[PDB]
Amino acid sequence: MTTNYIFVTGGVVSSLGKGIAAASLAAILEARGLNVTIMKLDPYINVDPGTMSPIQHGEVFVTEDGAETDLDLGHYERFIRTKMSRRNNFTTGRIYSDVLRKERRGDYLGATVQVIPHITNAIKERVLEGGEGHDVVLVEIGGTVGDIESLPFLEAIRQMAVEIGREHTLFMHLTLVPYMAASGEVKTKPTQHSVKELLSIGIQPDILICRSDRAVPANERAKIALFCNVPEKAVISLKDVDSIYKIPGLLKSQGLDDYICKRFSLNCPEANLSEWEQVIFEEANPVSEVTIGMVGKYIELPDAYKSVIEALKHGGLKNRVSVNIKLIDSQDVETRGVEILKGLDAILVPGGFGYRGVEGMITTARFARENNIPYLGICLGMQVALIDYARHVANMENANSTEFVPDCKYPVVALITEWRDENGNVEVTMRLGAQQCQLVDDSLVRQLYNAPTIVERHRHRYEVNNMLLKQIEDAGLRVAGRSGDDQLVEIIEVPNHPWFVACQFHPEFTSTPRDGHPLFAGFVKAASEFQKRQ
Amino acid sequence: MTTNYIFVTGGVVSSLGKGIAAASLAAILEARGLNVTIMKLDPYINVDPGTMSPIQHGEVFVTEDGAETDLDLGHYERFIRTKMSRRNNFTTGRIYSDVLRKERRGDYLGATVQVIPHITNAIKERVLEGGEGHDVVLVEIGGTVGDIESLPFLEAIRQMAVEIGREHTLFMHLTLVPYMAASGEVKTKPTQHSVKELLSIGIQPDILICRSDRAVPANERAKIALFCNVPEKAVISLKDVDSIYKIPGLLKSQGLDDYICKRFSLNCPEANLSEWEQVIFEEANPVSEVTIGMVGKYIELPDAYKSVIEALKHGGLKNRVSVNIKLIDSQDVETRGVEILKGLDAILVPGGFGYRGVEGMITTARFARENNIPYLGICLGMQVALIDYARHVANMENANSTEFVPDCKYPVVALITEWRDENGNVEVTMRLGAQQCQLVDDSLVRQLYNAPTIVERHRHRYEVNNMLLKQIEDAGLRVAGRSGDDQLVEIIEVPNHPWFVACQFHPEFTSTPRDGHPLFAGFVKAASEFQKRQ
Amino acid sequence: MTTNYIFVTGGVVSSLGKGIAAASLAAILEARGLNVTIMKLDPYINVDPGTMSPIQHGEVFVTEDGAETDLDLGHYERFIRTKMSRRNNFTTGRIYSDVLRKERRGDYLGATVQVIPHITNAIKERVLEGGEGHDVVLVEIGGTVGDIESLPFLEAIRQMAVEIGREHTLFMHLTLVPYMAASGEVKTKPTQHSVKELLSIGIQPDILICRSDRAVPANERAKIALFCNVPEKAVISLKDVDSIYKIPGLLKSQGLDDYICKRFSLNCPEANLSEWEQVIFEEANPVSEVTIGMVGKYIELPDAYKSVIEALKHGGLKNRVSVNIKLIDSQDVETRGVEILKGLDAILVPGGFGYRGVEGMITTARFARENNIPYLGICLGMQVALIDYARHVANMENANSTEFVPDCKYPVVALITEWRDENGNVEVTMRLGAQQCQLVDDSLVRQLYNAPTIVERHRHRYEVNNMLLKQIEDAGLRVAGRSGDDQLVEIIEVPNHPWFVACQFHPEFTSTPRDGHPLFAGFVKAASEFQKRQ
Ligand SMILES: Nc1ccn([C@@H]2O[C@H](COP(=O)(O)OP(=O)(O)OP(=O)(O)O)[C@@H](O)[C@H]2O)c(=O)n1
Ligand SMILES: Nc1ccn([C@@H]2O[C@H](COP(=O)(O)OP(=O)(O)OP(=O)(O)O)[C@@H](O)[C@H]2O)c(=O)n1
Ligand SMILES: Nc1ccn([C@@H]2O[C@H](COP(=O)(O)OP(=O)(O)OP(=O)(O)O)[C@@H](O)[C@H]2O)c(=O)n1
Repeated sequence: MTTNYIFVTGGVVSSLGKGIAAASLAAILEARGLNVTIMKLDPYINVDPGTMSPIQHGEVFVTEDGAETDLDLGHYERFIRTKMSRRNNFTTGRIYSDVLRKERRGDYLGATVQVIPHITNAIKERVLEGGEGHDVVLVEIGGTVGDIESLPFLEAIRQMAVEIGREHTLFMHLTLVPYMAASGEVKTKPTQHSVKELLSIGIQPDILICRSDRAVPANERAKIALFCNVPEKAVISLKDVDSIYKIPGLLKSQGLDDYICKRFSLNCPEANLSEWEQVIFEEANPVSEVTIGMVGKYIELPDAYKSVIEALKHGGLKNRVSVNIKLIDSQDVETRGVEILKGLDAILVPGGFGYRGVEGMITTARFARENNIPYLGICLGMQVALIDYARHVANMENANSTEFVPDCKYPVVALITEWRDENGNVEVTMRLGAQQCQLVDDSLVRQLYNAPTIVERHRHRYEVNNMLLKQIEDAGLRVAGRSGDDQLVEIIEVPNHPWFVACQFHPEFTSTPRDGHPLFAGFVKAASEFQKRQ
Repeated sequence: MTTNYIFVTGGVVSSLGKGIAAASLAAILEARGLNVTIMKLDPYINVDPGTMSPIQHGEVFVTEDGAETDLDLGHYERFIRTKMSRRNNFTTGRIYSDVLRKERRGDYLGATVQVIPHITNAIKERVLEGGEGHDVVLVEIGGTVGDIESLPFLEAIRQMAVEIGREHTLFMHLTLVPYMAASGEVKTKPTQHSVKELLSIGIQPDILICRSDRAVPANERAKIALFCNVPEKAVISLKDVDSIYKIPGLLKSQGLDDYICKRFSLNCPEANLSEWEQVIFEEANPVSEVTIGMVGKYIELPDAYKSVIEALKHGGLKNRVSVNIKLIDSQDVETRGVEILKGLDAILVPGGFGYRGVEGMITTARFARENNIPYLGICLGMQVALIDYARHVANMENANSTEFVPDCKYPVVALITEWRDENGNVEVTMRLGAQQCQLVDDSLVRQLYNAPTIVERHRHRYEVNNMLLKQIEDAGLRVAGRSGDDQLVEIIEVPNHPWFVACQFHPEFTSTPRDGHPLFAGFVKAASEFQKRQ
Repeated sequence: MTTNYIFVTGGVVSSLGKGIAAASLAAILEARGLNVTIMKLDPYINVDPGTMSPIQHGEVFVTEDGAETDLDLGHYERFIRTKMSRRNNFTTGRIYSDVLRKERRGDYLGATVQVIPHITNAIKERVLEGGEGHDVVLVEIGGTVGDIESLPFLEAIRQMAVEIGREHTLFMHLTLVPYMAASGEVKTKPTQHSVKELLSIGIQPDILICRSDRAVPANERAKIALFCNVPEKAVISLKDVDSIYKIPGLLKSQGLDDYICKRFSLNCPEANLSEWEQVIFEEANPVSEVTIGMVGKYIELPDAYKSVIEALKHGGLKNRVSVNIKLIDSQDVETRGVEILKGLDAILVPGGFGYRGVEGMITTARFARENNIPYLGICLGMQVALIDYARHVANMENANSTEFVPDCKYPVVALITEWRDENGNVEVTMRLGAQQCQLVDDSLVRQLYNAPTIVERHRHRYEVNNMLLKQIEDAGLRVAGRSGDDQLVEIIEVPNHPWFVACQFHPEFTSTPRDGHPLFAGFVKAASEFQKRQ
């Protein structure tokens, strides 16, 4: 039980799919009974993605331990069963923060603190932390080799390879092998120049993963094998694919996992990818099609809703339904009205912060509730569902969240400390990561989850106001799930409706292609049943 | 006045179209009344392409002065009217041969001969020799920047830029800006890394020519401008095109020629590209279509017949005929028979050396003659036409070339020194470049060329045997052209045929898209007339 | 068994003593009973040093086979007993000449000839030719790593290391570790940057030879070991020394030969360096001192007479005489007179071509003969001795060489084809390498060499004119040695003189510190005897 490390780097361009490649390889190794994990080294200065805007860098992924991480850890958890934590993602900012803190504590004993060895040492320590207790650790190095931003990471993993040795370390380098119409051939020259940059900083690649818009032929792979001084079997073709679920099979068919198990002297049975083959089959053979509207305030970058989009796809797989995801700007509902929500088989309102576009989401929730269109609200999607029902059924004029209208008469959503009734009377911070939720008997979610308790992940400040809840309950709304000593509302259901569910937690973070998710499976099923009625 | 130099380099990949880009820019500058020339610096060790196989290198192009050169000089002569010579193309091989000859002789006076300064000095001397006496000299550096083979060339042109100054030198660097489906954007990172390699060898690019399979948008051009420290108008998009004739217009529309004229302080009128607009109009508006079979022994690389393929296209422009060029392996005629010559409106047998596939070409010549299918034979194409007629009409059994069957009874083709009749009685080396040919009255070619004398370019050793010619003439074959004191046969015609012409010279080398060529215009017209008769 | 290769490279500066280091290591390995050889790869374009001036390049060394080579092959033959040939030295010029000859001929079968693989293949072929049939082959790469001139050599030896493997190849890299008064320490940063340049071209050094003006301490060697990823015992201190004969001992004391034998799995006994210890003892314990004047025309670079200077030192070892070598410009004898030849215990006139300074050498030869000062003339030194005697004893007015005065009345020195007497009557090119010489009975050289025949090496065109010889013999000059069928004069002696010898051959090329040389031993002894008589 010596821990093995696969260092995953990228050359020529950034957008090679280093994360998907790492996750896909990890999936093959896990299917051989190996204990595998993945970690992402990000050369950005942000202490963590917590601050990074959804519009700029896509969704903030939440691990069970409540870490705010890169969306790549979503890819990792959708490919392997090993649970991600704070240890599986860190930035240059984190490393510099670590070292600056160690200096304050006096750990360096008045020594001059240097990129080598002190920054490189801090990097190695965090890689070992995240890696130890596993058979194989895949370490994705963000950036493009030759850029200055990743030089400390590359020096750190170079040192690790010398210490640990070539028996228990491999360098897997992704490269672009682009097609030129002029020559009717894919070109290895960019790979030649990228590998030279790698050699210049003291790294010899063991494995070349050749990215192209088509198969990289044996002739070109043999050319790369010779100039890199690696076996031809260590040069892998990874063409553009219509589904990332195919990549594990494509890598296995070229025997990449065999090469890795040989290099690390790992005796394990053949990879059983039957579950991945099933996912590919399901995706390729939908029985019917549905159009589901995702009404949010960050649609300008789809990666803002990465896990929600994948969760809707996984809902399709389990129902053998093709899901047409129509990304709708909630602000367009405010200006152009409810006419742009026509021709939808179901409506999803995802998570978000700030008031911009929220009134459009409240209108969207009302439209879905009144017209019996299947509805799933996530976090902000539950708030607007509660606000809708408060205003338009419970007759709480201008009911809102204190996040949006602090001095509103009916703050149906607010921080626990702000909880007040309509008369301003009172009783007597961000919730992050996994928490147990108690499901109410005879609720739809109790039926779908088939358990009295569930574990789902939070990323929110503002709660359902329990002081104004009973008046909304009396108006017909049903509490389907609660959590903690304060009995905070986790799930609500509108019962006089074919399928209307809204939750505080982020169910998209526990959805996988192989296992699906009870809420998303139920939601897409309801969408198909609605579509058949129309 | 002062001679200006544009050094044309390429990064990321070899196959950027550096020659086409240089030729297209030269076309714009010529259309502004400037005296422009182009030269090609090839990093190969071959003293010249004379030895290099067509299937390895593409066609050997022949200049008027009889130099054997890169096919790029064909691009140059098809875009500008400045005539190419030996001075417009040289290899590393030529430079080392020059320096070794100077050294072993004693020109260096017992000095140590070094890459710097002696190899770089030899390079600069040949660039000056080709350039001086022109307003603008475009110098294409073969290879990809970063490779070791072009480092001496790049050091040479770096020194020239220092000596001459930034007032009369520009660095124009072609780069690949490839599209990634993953990012949905073209990627500048390869340009970033390529420019870094240029800077490391002391070259700052003035102009970036951005190659891609689509337009490089203003936002990406703005990024390249900033990281290269060049004006935005010095960053040019050159997307993949269906027609190279459009490239002059594409570059002019982005003001590339304006920027160059400003940098070199050239006061000249706006480029009138009406001649190129006309070529584009002709090409886009064909009246009819033909299929012309090109039957040869080098079809595995189409660039083996680069100038012939372009000459057929030019023949189409002048007739408003779309030419579908079907490359047919002459060895397939030997094995599968004349079956594979079905559905052709005309047949062209191009040049070649060695006996492999020649019997297939003789069979092809016979097929075209007997079935009244328009035929054009070039060099070897004339040999197989003469052999066909000698064997199958003049009843000269197994008539051949001494190149193929040295001891044959009827050497109808042979070296002048080998000339013998069928009884072995006799009379009492490579022809290269332009030579006057005298056309015979009442010949098809005398009408087509509409002149008593023409100038065409040779690349051949083996002549028509004048000792056996009179017997072939008596059998009905006509001599249509002669040259020199030995009265060597240059053109033959089969009169009892709609269009049957074969020439010793290479007419494809004097064909241009603007001027066309009388022989190819006549050939494609005959192909159109045959197609209509069917 | 399997041939082992040690690739010897240099970084930071050129003048590291790569040749001396290679030769000194080879000496240790030979003293362990191994069959060892050395070869020099020069990045100069000169086909060979035959053209290169002595004042530019240093002496042209001549091997037994008559190859004109780098003076480093003199270092090699003075450290190991393995005889050098044409195979032990080649230039970039030779490689390009080889490849151009192969190309223009037709060995590459119409292929494109490229730096990689064709130039690198030609390099590897010549390394194999020189190396195969030896236990250990030391391959010295001329130039400084990072320079463009040696990139093909470094790529060639990189490929060899991959092909042969790390079991039978080592990279030994010389580096400068310079002392800074400011820091009071030697600096490893230049070694760091040099090794980075090696890594960028795909070479990992196995051994670091650290050059400095003092010992590189264990702490600095430990730093170099870590950043190069080599054992501490693979990092060697080679400080500046007063005697190159000490370097074998210095390297052995640090176990360099032990590390090499271990890496190559050579089981051989410990190096016995007693022969080198004896040379060091002799050198350190002289009994008397002499001043020997070397009067020539290339003294502006002492390396012009490298082997002659070493041969005089070896003459000192055998006699326990400390030799003070005073380099005197022969042109200063022409201007200032024989004043500048005062206080000399002996006079040596070495080889040379052209008339500049020759009259000064004739005056020098006369001075030594008339004043009974021991004289040794080598090649030109023999010519000026013959001319001196012809003019001033045999009364042949203005006697000269045809090289200097072609139409002179008494051409006592001339080409065999030019041989004429004073009346213009006649009888009815460069001699290179080892030739047998027959020594005459009762001659000084017959006693010194203690054999009737000797083998010495030539580099000359102009011979003693046998037509005018008998008259010079009658005047008292003695012929002491002859060669060949033409009975060419090899050695002359002035008998009425304590020690006056002059030879056509270059005896300095067969002198070694261990074996000495009979002629130089006799010369230095005569110098000592003259000094005592004063
Ligand atoms: N470090 C290197 C490696 C290769 N070459 C040169 O690269 C040329 C071949 O380049 P190219 O024609 O672009 O082909 P490939 O290297 O095969 O590249 P690609 O796969 O992109 O076609 C050869 O002449 C060789 O001398 C070089 O100069 N320096
Ligand atoms: N010499 C350089 C230049 C840039 N960067 C880094 O490159 C990153 C951006 O790279 P990428 O995301 O690939 O985008 P672009 O550079 O815009 O490249 P492309 O046009 O290919 O997307 C930045 O974080 C910057 O710190 C670097 O490390 N070293
Ligand atoms: N980028 C360069 C620059 C120079 N050279 C080579 O460097 C050699 C000269 O190096 P060297 O003898 O060390 O002399 P200098 O360069 O003058 O260095 P120094 O001042 O240290 O003596 C020349 O043959 C030249 O071809 C090279 O290969 N690449």
